[PDB]
Parts: sequence; C-alpha cells; structure tokens
Amino acid sequence: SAPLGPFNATLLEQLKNDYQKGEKEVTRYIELQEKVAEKYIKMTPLSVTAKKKLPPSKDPRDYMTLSPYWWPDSTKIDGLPYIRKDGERNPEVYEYPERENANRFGDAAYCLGVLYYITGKEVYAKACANHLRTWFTDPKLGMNPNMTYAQAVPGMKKMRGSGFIDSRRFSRALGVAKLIEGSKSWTPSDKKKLDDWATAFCYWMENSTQGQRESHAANNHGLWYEAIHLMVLAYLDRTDRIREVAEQSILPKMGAQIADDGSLPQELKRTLSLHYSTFALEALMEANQITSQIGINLWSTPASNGKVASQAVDYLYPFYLNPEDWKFKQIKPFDQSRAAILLYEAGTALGNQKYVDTAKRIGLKYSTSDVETIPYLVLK
Amino acid sequence: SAPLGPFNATLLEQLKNDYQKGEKEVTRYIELQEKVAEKYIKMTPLSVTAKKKLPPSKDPRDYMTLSPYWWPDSTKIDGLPYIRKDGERNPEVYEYPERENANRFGDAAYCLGVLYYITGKEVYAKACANHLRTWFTDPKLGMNPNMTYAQAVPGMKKMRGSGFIDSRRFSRALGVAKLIEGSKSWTPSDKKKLDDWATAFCYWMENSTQGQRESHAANNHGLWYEAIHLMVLAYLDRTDRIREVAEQSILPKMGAQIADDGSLPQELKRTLSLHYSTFALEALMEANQITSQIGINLWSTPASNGKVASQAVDYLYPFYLNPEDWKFKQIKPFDQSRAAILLYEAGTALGNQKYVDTAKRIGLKYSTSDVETIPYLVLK
Ligand SMILES: O=C(O)C1=C[C@H](O)[C@H](O)[C@H](O[C@H]2[C@H](O)[C@H](O)[C@H](O[C@H]3[C@H](O)[C@H](O)[C@H](O)O[C@@H]3C(=O)O)O[C@@H]2C(=O)O)O1
Ligand SMILES: O=C(O)C1=C[C@H](O)[C@H](O)[C@H](O[C@H]2[C@H](O)[C@H](O)[C@H](O[C@H]3[C@H](O)[C@H](O)[C@H](O)O[C@@H]3C(=O)O)O[C@@H]2C(=O)O)O1
Repeated sequence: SAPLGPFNATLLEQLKNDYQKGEKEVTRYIELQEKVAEKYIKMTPLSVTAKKKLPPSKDPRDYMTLSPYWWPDSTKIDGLPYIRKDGERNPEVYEYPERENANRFGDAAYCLGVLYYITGKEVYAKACANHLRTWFTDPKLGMNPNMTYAQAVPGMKKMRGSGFIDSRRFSRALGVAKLIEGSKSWTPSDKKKLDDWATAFCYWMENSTQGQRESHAANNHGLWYEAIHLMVLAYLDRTDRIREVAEQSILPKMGAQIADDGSLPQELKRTLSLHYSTFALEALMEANQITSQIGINLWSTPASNGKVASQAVDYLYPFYLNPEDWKFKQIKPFDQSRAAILLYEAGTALGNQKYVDTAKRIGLKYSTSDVETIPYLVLK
Repeated sequence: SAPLGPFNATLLEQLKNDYQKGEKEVTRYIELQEKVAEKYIKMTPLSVTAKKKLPPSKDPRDYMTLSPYWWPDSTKIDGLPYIRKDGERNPEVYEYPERENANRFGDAAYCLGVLYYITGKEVYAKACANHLRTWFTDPKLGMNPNMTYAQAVPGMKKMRGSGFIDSRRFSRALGVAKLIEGSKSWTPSDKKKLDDWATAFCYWMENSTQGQRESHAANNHGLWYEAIHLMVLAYLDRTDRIREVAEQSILPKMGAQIADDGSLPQELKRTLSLHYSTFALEALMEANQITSQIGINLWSTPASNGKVASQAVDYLYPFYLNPEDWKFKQIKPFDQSRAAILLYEAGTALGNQKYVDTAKRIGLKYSTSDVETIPYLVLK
C-alpha cells in the first residue's frame, strides 16, 4: 500500500503492481517516463535564494513573488500604488525567480519521487533527495518556512495572505518525499530536518495572520489553502487532523461556495470565470486524493446544508463539452484539457461513467512530459 | 520646422512654440512631462550585451530574442522542435533581456530627445546621448547593426526575417537622435559614429537575406519593415529614398493587403485579428508621420490598384466604437485606447472630423507616463 501523499494512490499502486509483474504496456509506459525523467537527474537543484532583489526582510531565504494581476499605474509618476487588472498577468512576475523555480523544483521532485516508488531504482531517490534538501532544509539554500512575501504588491499598505496559494507548487513535492523514505539516499537525518521544516511550515500557515486570513477566504483560495494544508498534514502523518480539516473547513466551504444550481458565484465574478470554477474544483480534487486515502470522499460527502461537490461538476460538465457555450466572463480561451484529469478524478469517485468516458475522450497525450499526468496512463 | 523624424512633426512644433511663448496650458503639460522624464535622467543606460545565454555567433553584441508564439513541444523528450501557438506569448521570451531592454531604452531615448527639442534644456540632450551611445555605438556595449538572431526559434531549421519587426523599439530612438544634434553633449564624433552605425544597419536590412525576406512579407511585417526602413532613411537624410520607398513599396503593399470591404485578410486569419488589423495600420501611421513631412500622405494616396488606406480605417472604425462587435478571432481583449492616436492621425490626414472626434472621446490620460503619447496633449 502506497504511503499517504498527494497523488491518486489507486492509480499509482496499480502502475507499480503492473510494472513489477512485467506487464508490457505499463513497462513501456514507465520506460517512456524514465526517458522523460533523465533531465531531472541532471538538473542542478534550485533554491529560493537565487535572486538579487531581496525581500523587505533582507533574507534571500524568504519566498517572494509579485501578485500576478497587479500593474504599475501609468498615471502615477512612480507607478505606485499598483492597480489590479483581473485576469491579465503582469510580465513583471517573471522578475521574481522563485515563481517559476518553485514550479521547476516541484516538477522535478514530484517526477523523481513517483518514479522511485514505481521502479524502486535508487537513482531516482538520490536525485529526488538532492532537490528536496536544497529547496527545503539546507541551512543556506533552503527556503524559510513561511509565505510572508508571497504575492506582494508594490504600494499596497495592508498585509494579505493571497500569496499562500503559491505554496501548492512545492507542497506537492513535500508530500512525495514520503515516497523516498526507506531509500538509501534519504537518511534519518534528512527526514528529521524535513519533518522539522514541515512542522514549522504547518505552524506558520495555521497561526500567522496571513495563514489565518487565507484559511477563511470566500473563494478558491480557501479551498486551495486546505488542499495545501492536507498535503502538509499528510506528510506529517496527522490523519486525525486531516479528518478534522475536511469536516470543519473543507465541507463548510463547499456548502457556502456552491450555489443551489451548482455554480460557484465567487468564481463567476472573475474575468476568467470558467478557469476559476475549474481551479476551485481542482483544489477539491487534490484535497480528495488525500482524504480518500483515509476513507473520506469529498466528491459525494454533503455539507451540513446538503450540498455536494458533484453538483459543481454537474453544472460545469456541458461547458467542458462546449466551452464556447460558457455565459460568463472568460477573457482568455479555456483549455479543455484541464477537464480530463478532473472529470476522471470526480467520475471515478462518483461512479459517473459519462464523466470517465469524457475524461478519456478528451484524454492526455501518451508522450507528454507534463509531470502531473504521470499516474494517468488510463487517460493516455 | 522640426527635424525630419518619427513623430507627428506638426504637434511637436506646436508644443515647442507654445512652450517658448509661455502658454500656460502647454507649460503645465511639459512640466508634468519633465517630472515623468526624471527617472530616465537617473536610469543606467542599457545594453544588448547584458545577457547570460549567448547567441550562436558567441557575440553578446548580437541582438537575440525568442519568437513570442513558439513553445516547447511537451510530447518531445527535449521539447524540440518548438511549435507555434498563435497569439499565446511564451513567457520564455523574458529570458532574453534585450526584448524588454530595447523597449526601456527606446522609451528613455524618445522621451529625453523630444523634451530636449521642446525645452532646449541641455540636461535632456546629455542623458539622451548617454543612452544612444551605450545602446548603439559603444565599441564594447553597443549592438551590432543586424537582426540575425531576432525572434529565433529553438529547433527551427530555416532562417527567418520575422524578428526584424523587433527593430521598431530602437529605430524610433535612432530617429529622435536627430533632435539632439546641435546640443553641446552630442558631439560631431558622436553623430559620425551613429551615422556609420545607421548606414551599416540600413545595408543589412536592405541586402541580407533576412532583410530581403521581411521586405517581401505580405502582411503587417512588410508594413513595419518599411516603417522601420523610413526611420533609418530619415535619420540619414535620404529623402529621395523615402519618396521611392513610399511610392514603390509602402503604397503598393498597403494596396495589396486591403480587400474590397476595407478588411485586411492577412490579419483576419490571426487569433488576435482586431489587434493585428490595428497593428498593420499603426505601421502605416508611423510610416506616414515621416512621408507626410516631405508631402506624401499615405492615408489618402491611392495605390496602383485603386485601394487607399482610408478604406481600412473605415472598415475598422465601428469596431473601435464597440470592440465587442468584432466578429473574428480575438483571444485576448482588445485595448480600445490604441484607437485614440490612430484615429487622430488618420482623421487629421484625411480631414475626417468624425475620426478626430472619436479620437478625443476615447482619449488618453492627461498624466500618463507612456512616452509615445508625449506629442498628444490634444488628446489628453
Ligand atoms: O483566485 C485565485 O486563485 C488567484 C490566483 C492569483 O495568483 C491571485 O492570487 C488572485 O487573487 C485574487 C483573489 O482571489 C480575489 O479575486 C481578490 O479579489 C479582491 C481584489 O483584489 C480587490 O481587493 C477587490 O476590491 O476585492 C476583491 C475581493 O475580495 O473579491 O483579488 C486577488 C488578486 O488578484 O490579488 O487569484
Ligand atoms: O504579425 C506580427 O507582427 C507578429 C509579431 C510577432 O512578434 C511574430 O513575429 C508574429 O510573426 C508571425 C507572422 O506574422 C506570421 O503570422 C507567421 O505565420 C506563419 C507561421 O509561422 C507558420 O509558418 C505557418 O505555417 O505559416 C504562417 C504564414 O506564413 O501565414 O507566423 C509568425 C510567427 O508567429 O512566428 O507576428
């Protein structure tokens, strides 16, 4: 049985079982994934300290990014304070190296850790561990366990927790570290350091004002906060807290954010409303991968008002079939393929075979290098 | 009379004459522009050599960018060859510093040169000259006079001239250097070096295979090629060639690109078809700013085939009133404010009061720091 973590454990256990039996289709698929993963064996580990412009703490180990929809105001001599254009990414975001480097690290650690679980090859644990040590626990290169300066905004006077949603890029890699435990390359000292980092990160996100505020956000930020929260708690093996989070935070959030007709009105007021409805359900999808490993199905368990997450999928399904029929603001085209994994996840959790069939009809490319698609041979 | 250059010379002369007469409205506007321009006096001059990853020539003085719509192919192990997603800008473009640095230099040099022309204050010529020297003529920091590696694409086997369109961000700055001739800071030796650079760049764009190809492009690339061409030719005082380019290349190109209803079919097949319809006419607008300084009006002069550029403005005008009425693919919102200067330019050249009225109704923000709007107090 697969360790508790941020992945479809059923699909991952099935892939490993078939790989070890020498099942030909799976063996070839994993051999393709190994050719994809070679670049991560070669990759120099990234660090949040690889920036020149320091955060207000003067600590290069503090994560800092620009909130993506905030732009300099041309009518101000210094451009300050920045103003918001919902749905229009300011290219200035690429001036903060950790926005993309956290994504590159997360991909590399996720791919390598999953390949170690499937194949048992030490080379993948050794390379996974190298990325994990440098990003997380190194006393010089490792990130401080906080998101204080995530999605900062020039000129903004108030503190926000909005940037915490950036954590999902590296909290998935934190969770996969559970998969390399027991390797030779991941020592007891490595585990204790990362256990301590994860405990300090969990403390920060539960007790800092920014973490508290993000825990109560009325939209997909609150849903993603608990997805991240569950990844951290599952890394730390706190299964009682996972039950408590789902019952006391995730379910009440669903019950409030799903309307009677199954729409998500907080996402409907965005300029990318079909993307943000989908993104809210992707948060529930990642939360569910974890809750369902301990017996809780987030797709069909009702809130106290009887609302269920499947209602939100039902509402969106015809627009996954035909995005052009979407009737709310969507100022960039919607990528239909983001529905494939989502409809598969929800479909199998609900026994809804129309959803699974559509997940496969949409599908994913067999040879794609997108690391989140590794477990989904079933869609390829 | 203002020196020949890439600006509305009528508006620039009017601003200078009013400023010298102490007219209050103009004097206040220019004092705002002087506050805006302060950042450029302090800003450290940029150079194309400020890059890490070198181009295939191994020369940091070669300009190099990535063609913006080309992306790694995730179904290939190394992502190669890149594939095209029209209208979707790959954020990898920001890994090539001269993409945005050419923009920043172009803004800095344009603003300072225009302010030296209006105010006569030497401090603007001194700073303008500092930017010009470093970007263009410096024997270590100045760019080589070519665009061989502009908008290169990883894995593409053929040479393209498509990246030449990048030149417009610095060819306007080249044009404005004429405005600081006669200042104390811009010496005869300075002018001589920039004359030689511009002569070599003109040779490259006219005789290189890439320049030849871009000069033959049947869409807005061909229009921008000649607008840049006219800027280089005007800087070099080749008024006889300006006339020849207008009559033998620009007007025939414009006439071949306009369909019977005034639409631009080459731009209509783009995913950003309202933007590229406008971008094609913006090339003609900047070309006309120069030709009309020697008596050639590109908006009203018919081509050989009876087509005239006013017909294309006429087709687009209702969609400038209501961009939501646009019936062709436009996968990002169209910025209506780009119609302001365009309709003013075309309206004034055509004596079309309806166009000028809408230009002022749409308007530009009085306090904006966008350097391209400096001559347009009339719209603010
Ligand atoms: O929705 C997301 O997951 C998301 C991801 C991006 O990285 C940003 O974090 C972005 O955050 C949004 C946030 O979700 C809200 O829509 C918020 O809206 C508020 C505005 O910022 C203004 O303050 C407005 O007056 O009120 C809004 C509100 O509270 O509804 O904006 C942020 C943002 O763009 O920073 O979305
Ligand atoms: O239109 C522009 O000014 C423009 C600016 C961008 O920076 C790019 O240079 C982009 O160039 C376009 C170009 O205008 C054409 O649309 C071209 O189309 C060709 C495609 O690249 C393929 O080769 C296709 O098979 O044929 C197309 C054709 O010839 O119409 O694409 C480039 C580009 O995106 O590289 O536009």
